[PDB]
Amino acid sequence: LVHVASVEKGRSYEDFQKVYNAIALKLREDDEYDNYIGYGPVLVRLAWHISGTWDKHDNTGGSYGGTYRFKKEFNDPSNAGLQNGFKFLEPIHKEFPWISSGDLFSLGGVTAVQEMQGPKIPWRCGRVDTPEDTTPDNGRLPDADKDAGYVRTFFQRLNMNDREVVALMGAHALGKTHLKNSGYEGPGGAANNVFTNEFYLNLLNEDWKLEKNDANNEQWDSKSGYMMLPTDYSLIQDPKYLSIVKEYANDQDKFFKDFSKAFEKLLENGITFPKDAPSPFIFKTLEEQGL
Ligand code: HEM
Repeated sequence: LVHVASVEKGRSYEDFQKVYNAIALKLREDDEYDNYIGYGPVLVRLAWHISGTWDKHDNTGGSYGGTYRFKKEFNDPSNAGLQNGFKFLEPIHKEFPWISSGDLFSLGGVTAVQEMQGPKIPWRCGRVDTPEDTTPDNGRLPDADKDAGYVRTFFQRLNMNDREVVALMGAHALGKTHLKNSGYEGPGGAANNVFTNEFYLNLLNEDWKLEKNDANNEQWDSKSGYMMLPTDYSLIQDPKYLSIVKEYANDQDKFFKDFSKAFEKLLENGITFPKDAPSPFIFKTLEEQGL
C-alpha cells in the first residue's frame, strides 16, 4: 500500500505560511478555550491521533488520507475531545479549501507547537484525501492504564524506538486530561500552554502519589496539582526510559531537537515523498514575522 505525496496544485511555501499564519492568529484570538489554556494542546493531540493510527506492517492508517473527517474515526472513543480541534480548524479549511485534510490537521499540530514557543518542526505538504473506506478501525491508539512494556511494544507499530517514545511523550507538558473525555483528570505541570521540558522535570522532582480519580481510574498525582498517566509514570519505572527522562530534564535543547525529529517522523509515517518533492518547509512564527 503506497501513498505518494502530491503537492496541492501550484502551491509553494508562501501558500502554506499563509495557512500557518491563519491558524496561529486564531490560536492567539480564541484564547478562552479550556479555562484559558487555548487551543494549542488539543491541536497537538489531534495531529498525533490522526497519525498514530498508522500500522508499519501494511501502511494502513496514518496522516496521509485525512480520514479523521469520517464518522468512524471522528467518533473513536480514543478521540473524544478532538472535535474541538476539528471545529477550530474548520474556518481555516473554509478560507483555504485547497489544502488537504491530512495537511491541515498535521500543520495545525506544527503550528501549535511553534506558537507555544516549542522547537521548529519541518513540515512537508502533499497528503491526499482518501475515501471513507480507507478509514482505520477504532482501537489503534494507545491505552493509558498500562506499563512500560506495553508502551514500548505499542510504539514499535509506529516504528518508534525508546528515545523517540520518550521525546514524543514530552508533549504531555501541554494541556490536560479531562475526566469526561478519557476518565483522567488534571494537567501535568504549571506551564501547560508553553512548550518546555517540564514533563521530565515534574516526573523526576514531584512527589507522586498513586490515587483514584472520580472515574475510579488510578493516576499519579502531586501536591502541586499535577498528574501523570500510568503510561507517563512508566517512563521512570523502566530503567531505559528513566535514563532518557533524565537526559531531557537536564538538556532543554536536546529535547527540542529530538522532539522535532520524532514529531515530524510521526506526522510523515506512511508517506512516500518523490525524489523531486519540495524540501520540508520551516515556517516562521507570528512573532518572527512581526505579526
Ligand atoms: C502512551 C502514549 C499516550 C497515551 C496513552 C496518551 C493518552 C492521553 C490522554 C488519556 C490524554 C487526555 C485526553 C483528554 O482527556 O482530553 C492525553 C492528552 C494529550 N496528549 Fe497524549 N497520550 C499519549 C501520547 C501522546 C503523544 C505521542 C502526543 C503528541 C506528541 C500526545 C499529546 C497529548 C496532548 C498535547 C494532550 C493534551 C490535550 C488537551 O489538553 O486537550 N499524547 N493523552
